[PDB]
Amino acid sequence: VGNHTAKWMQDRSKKSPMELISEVPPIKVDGRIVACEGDTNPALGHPIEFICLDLNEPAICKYCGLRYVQDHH
Amino acid sequence: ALRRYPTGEERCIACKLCEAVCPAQAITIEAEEREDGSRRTTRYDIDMTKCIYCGFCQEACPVDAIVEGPNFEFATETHEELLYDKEKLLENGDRWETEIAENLRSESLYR
Amino acid sequence: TALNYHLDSPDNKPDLPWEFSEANQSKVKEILSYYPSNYKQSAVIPLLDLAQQQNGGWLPVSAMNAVAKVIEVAPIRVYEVATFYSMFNRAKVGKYHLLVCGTTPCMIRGSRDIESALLDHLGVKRGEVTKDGLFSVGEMECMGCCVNAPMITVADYSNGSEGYTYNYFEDVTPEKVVEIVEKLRKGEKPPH
Amino acid sequence: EEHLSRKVIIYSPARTATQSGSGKLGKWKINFVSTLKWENPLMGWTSTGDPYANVGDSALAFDSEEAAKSFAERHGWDYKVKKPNTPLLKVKSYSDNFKWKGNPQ
Amino acid sequence: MDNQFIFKYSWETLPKKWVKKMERSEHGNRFDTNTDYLFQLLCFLKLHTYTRVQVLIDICGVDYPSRKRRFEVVYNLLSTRYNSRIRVQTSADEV
Amino acid sequence: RNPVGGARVHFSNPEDAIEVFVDGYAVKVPKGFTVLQACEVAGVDIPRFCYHSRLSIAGNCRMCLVEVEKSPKPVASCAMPALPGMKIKTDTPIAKKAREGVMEFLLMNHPLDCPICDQGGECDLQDQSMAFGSDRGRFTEMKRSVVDKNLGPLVKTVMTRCIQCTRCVRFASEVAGVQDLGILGRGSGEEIGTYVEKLMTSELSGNVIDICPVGALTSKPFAFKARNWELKATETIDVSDAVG
Amino acid sequence: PYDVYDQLDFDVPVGTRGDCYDRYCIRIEEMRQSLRIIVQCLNQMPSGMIKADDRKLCPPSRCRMKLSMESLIHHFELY
Amino acid sequence: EKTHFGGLKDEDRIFTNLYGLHDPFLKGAMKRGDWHRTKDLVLKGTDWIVNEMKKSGLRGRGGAGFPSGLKWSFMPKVSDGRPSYLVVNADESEPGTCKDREIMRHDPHKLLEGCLIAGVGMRASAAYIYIRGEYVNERLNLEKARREAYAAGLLGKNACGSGYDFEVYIHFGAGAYICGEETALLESLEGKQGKPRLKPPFPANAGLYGCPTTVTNVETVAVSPTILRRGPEWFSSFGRKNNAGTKLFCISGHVNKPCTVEEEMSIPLKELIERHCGGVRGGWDNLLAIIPGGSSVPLIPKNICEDVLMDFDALKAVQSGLGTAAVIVMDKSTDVVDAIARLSYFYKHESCGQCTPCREGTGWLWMIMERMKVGNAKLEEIDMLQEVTKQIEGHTICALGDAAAWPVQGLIRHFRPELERRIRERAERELLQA
Ligand SMILES: Cc1cc2nc3c(=O)[nH]c(=O)nc-3n(C[C@H](O)[C@H](O)[C@H](O)COP(=O)(O)O)c2cc1C
Ligand code: SF4
Ligand code: SF4
Ligand code: SF4
Ligand code: SF4
Ligand code: SF4
Ligand code: FES
Ligand code: FES
Ligand SMILES: [Zn+2]
Repeated sequence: VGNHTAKWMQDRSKKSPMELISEVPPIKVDGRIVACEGDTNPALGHPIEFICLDLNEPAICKYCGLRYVQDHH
Repeated sequence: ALRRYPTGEERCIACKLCEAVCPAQAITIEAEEREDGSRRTTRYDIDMTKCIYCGFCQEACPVDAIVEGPNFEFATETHEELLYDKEKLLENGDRWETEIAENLRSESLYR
Repeated sequence: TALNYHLDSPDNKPDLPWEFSEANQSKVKEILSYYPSNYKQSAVIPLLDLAQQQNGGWLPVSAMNAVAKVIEVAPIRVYEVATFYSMFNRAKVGKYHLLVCGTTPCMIRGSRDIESALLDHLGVKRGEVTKDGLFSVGEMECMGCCVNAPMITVADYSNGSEGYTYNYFEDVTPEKVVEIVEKLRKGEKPPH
Repeated sequence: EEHLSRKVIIYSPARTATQSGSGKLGKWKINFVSTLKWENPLMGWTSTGDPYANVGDSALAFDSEEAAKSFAERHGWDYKVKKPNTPLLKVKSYSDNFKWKGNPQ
Repeated sequence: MDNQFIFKYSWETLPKKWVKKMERSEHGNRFDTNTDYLFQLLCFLKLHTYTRVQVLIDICGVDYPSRKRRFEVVYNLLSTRYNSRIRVQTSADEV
Repeated sequence: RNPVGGARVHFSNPEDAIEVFVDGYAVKVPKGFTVLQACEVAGVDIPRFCYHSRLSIAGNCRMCLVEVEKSPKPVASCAMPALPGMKIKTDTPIAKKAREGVMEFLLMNHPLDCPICDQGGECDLQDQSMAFGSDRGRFTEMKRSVVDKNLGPLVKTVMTRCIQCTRCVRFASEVAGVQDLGILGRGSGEEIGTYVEKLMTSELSGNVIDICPVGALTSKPFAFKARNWELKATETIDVSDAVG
Repeated sequence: PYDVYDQLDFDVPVGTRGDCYDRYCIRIEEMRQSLRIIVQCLNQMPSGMIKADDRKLCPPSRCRMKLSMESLIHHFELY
Repeated sequence: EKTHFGGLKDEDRIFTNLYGLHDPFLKGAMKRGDWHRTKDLVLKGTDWIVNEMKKSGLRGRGGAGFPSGLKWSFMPKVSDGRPSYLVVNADESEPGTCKDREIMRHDPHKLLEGCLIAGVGMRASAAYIYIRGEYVNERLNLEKARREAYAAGLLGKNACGSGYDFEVYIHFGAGAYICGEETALLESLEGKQGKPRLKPPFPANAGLYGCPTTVTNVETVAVSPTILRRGPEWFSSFGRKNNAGTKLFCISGHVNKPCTVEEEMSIPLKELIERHCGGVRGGWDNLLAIIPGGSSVPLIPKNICEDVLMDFDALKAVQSGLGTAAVIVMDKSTDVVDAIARLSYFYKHESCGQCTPCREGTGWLWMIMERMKVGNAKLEEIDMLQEVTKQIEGHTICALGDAAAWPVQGLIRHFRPELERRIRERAERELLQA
């Protein structure tokens, strides 16, 4: 739907990767920091990324787009 | 084939390592920041007629985004159809994901 | 939940006016007189300490901007000071600020036995002011050798800058710390 | 014949601005000013019809200005030499960060 | 017949004007000759009893555009009799 | 020996020159030059992160440590004034091991995002890790993480990569003439920022992209568009004004 | 010799006539000797690493590149 | 005497009000001998005050133990236009130390007189006293004494009638341990963050406001007038050679009676612990380790504590230091591994963050020490922990980076089998349970 996706995606039957990643709700974390590997098996994921959750907005993993939020505060 | 995460997000982050290492210069990439801030490609092309099927791109990729799949039966009647674009490669990954993931699990103990 | 950046809030935003009160400009002048007139930045710590006393024990961003104007520096230089030193509170605290949970020299003598009792009585968690805005609990700056640990610190901002005190109380037990908070509520200064 | 009369520039590439290391300077290259490229109208790939599109940066290098100049005139290329800019090493002191402002004026 | 013997023996027995440079290294013994002596030096190496350099492995050029004699012609040679290899090089220009 | 980068040295008077030894070799430098500058004159490239020739000396990254004769400790060459008779060693086991240790500390909390970092391929940290501290990584604990800050439409921020070199802070106060960037906090949790929300309004603000040695401060409109190795460099001049 | 050839047994067949028929027989015998070497290599095959461990030209394992900063930098440079 | 040291008698104590049983203010101070013939001392000149300081062998009381007389002589002899400043370090945030607080609590005029005496000996025009921000009562106590001195003509223009103009100003911090460092103190006094400077320049050449400056401890300053009145030879009579004078000690921890006391230099540690503090709790037999002075020196095991003397030189010879002479005593019941991991948190928390090895190394040492507390580590990780301390030591801007590595190095040097036992036990439990 966006201009970035329209450059390569000429098929409107399915949802774009941008919309698909926006649909998965943020993952709630007990703590201010979370490590994302992108896979249950770290060797099959992306390089480990440590994400700070100090902001109120959901924090995005810069590799896979998963979002994390603080569970309590 | 280009792969995705189980959420549907593309694995490729436009690092251009595969493009730099490709001995045949068969890969052409363009990229920019997506509307949500993500680092993603807007163009990913592989000239299947320049490619030498070496697997160097698969070795260079840090997120297991580009892979050489098990398919070998894709002869075409035109030169044009062998100029693979991003959408075609992502289609290949969708079609062959279950076999690719199985091979990656088996081969993970060696690389 | 101390953070090294500022998020705007109705009671904490630059547009809120903040000056030093007229009774406090006399104290400001003598502070500035201790240093050469072209080295006024030297007074940032006593002026921030004075500003925090006047504002009831905490430093809103408008207060840091006011101190920056007094010494004629960019406010980022004042922000650097306020975030570097642990005696400056950048979030609201109660009229009486209680400091518990000491460091290495005291916990050998069982310091971590007073904190849980204090939150239990106040019915709050750490860092949060009570509903009447009287009491808040924060981390304690530790001094001495803690021969008489457990120990707590009480900072009194109930009466602006002319009634400010910063005292250490020895032999504090789960039953003495309750007595301390009661006289603080009643207005009687607890002994030390 | 036709490619021997093109104008070139003999120059020493300067240090990049994104890195503080100096381990690429001292090199001398012949710029062929190959600036005729376009887009292929099937994929948009960068097309070019100039044989000297990339040889000046990939393979042709010279360790000195004189070596670069002699090769160009033997081949018949009309060249212009651009001298490289060099930094001036100036006296710096860590003590200057604490200089006394002087008597209050 | 190691690379030490060939280096030392060649210095004693070869005509002095034939060789300009001699390098002994694990990357290969290497004689740099002048263009007018290349033929005679190779004939000496082939026919002499203590060298017997009978096999010419290959001849290759190298381009050095920064040099007044840009081309370097490298002769790789083998002695099956003594199980040793020798490199002889010379420089040349476009004319 | 040729000075590093062909750097020119100007002498006010030949009498105002001192003699120093860099790895044995003898060099003549003006009085007031630092040990690092004497190394540059002697054609020796000393790794550095916090030092910039156009900014005040900071001496905080500790990557420029060299061995000086009769000195009990490794010396920060960027800050120490060179002296007559000084014997400077830059490749002895003390200097090499000091660089290895500092590099290990620098990469301790650095994020693993070279593939998504625009500095990749033109990164001082990558190169000096390749060259000086070629030490396999042994840090297995949890890295620290930092939230990103909004500095306007020109400077993109990823502060996990920041190595606290304070080059940007010093540029803002000494070159840009606008004091908006500072270093907030204390310890390993210190953060470069403006504290209050505000954008970099100086007309020279884009230069913090060049001086930041890591991908912490990058060009927002250029973000992810290309890698440095695929770019052709043309040396020209600007026509936006009459400065050239 | 190179690699482990000096620790292996094999014979070197040579001709006596220098004709096409000799070279045919030599290639047959070389195939027999090649079989001999393979059998010895199979039985003498030791365990251990199959890449050199100097982290200058050897790619790191996929697991370390995704876990260690130094390995990711090395992987970036090598490719 | 020359053979044994200790038992400092009551007529040889410089701080006669250490226990605070008498009035600390001006009237009580002159009765005790303060502000006595101060005009005569100033009229002797700077070269005599410096010379008598050198003969007294007074050493730096802030921890480094530098000869105070030589340090004062570093100051310029002729003013080049810039004024000279004396800065008094009352910023004692070191754990387990309160000697400077007691001096300001009960003997503020000794400090004030020392400021005037030290100022003359450095040709200084103004003194700044930097007090720890948490000493709010102590600061107000010194301020009351400072008004008493100004009102009586002892300070300010024409101090004590001597013709010497000297200003005394009081400044305070805001809760940072690093501000005790001399250059970090100067940065804080200028209104900046408490980040230590590199050396050179040295403060004697470019210190506060870039002017010649001497940063000295409260104890060093407060003893200078008494050294002048009673003479240096009396001062150097106490203690061994090169370790002369008296010292304020404060013993804490697992002793029968913790106390702060003034004793001779070079007094044996054991004698100080048993004779002054009633001995180690549970007998000298129950002793795991002693930290001699403050948390910035490595601990020493029970065998070393048997014969070591409390001076700068003796404690250096056993890979320790006198520091602030704050004695922390640990008996056999203490978890020494937990004790060191606690100190590692203190140094990680107190790092100013300026330089790379301290900013990142201190937190790495703390994380490892937290893992070694419960044995969640490998045996080989003890060697790595030693190597991490060596990467921090000697590569930092200031000495906090060194002070962070020393307690970890001492733990490995003296208690490695205790570490290994925890790791083996943890792996032993891991095998059986799962
Ligand atoms: C981290 C650190 C903290 C220090 N704290 C103090 C202190 O609280 N009081 C003090 O007198 N010296 C302290 N010092 C030592 C000072 O840097 C300096 O040596 C001292 O003020 C000089 O005083 P002196 O010569 O009288 O001993 C500290 C040093 C460091 C590295
Ligand atoms: S297999 Fe990959 S790396 Fe090899 S030529 Fe084809 S596209 Fe390039
Ligand atoms: S396919 Fe892999 S290597 Fe190629 S650009 Fe995408 S992430 Fe990088
Ligand atoms: S700054 Fe970027 S390219 Fe350099 S090491 Fe860090 S992540 Fe990699
Ligand atoms: S953002 Fe870049 S320039 Fe600024 S302190 Fe961090 S690493 Fe240095
Ligand atoms: S050693 Fe620690 S306290 Fe000292 S300057 Fe460096 S980071 Fe700051
Ligand atoms: S509990 Fe001991 S200093 Fe706070
Ligand atoms: S370059 Fe010298 S310490 Fe950073
Ligand atoms: Zn992820």
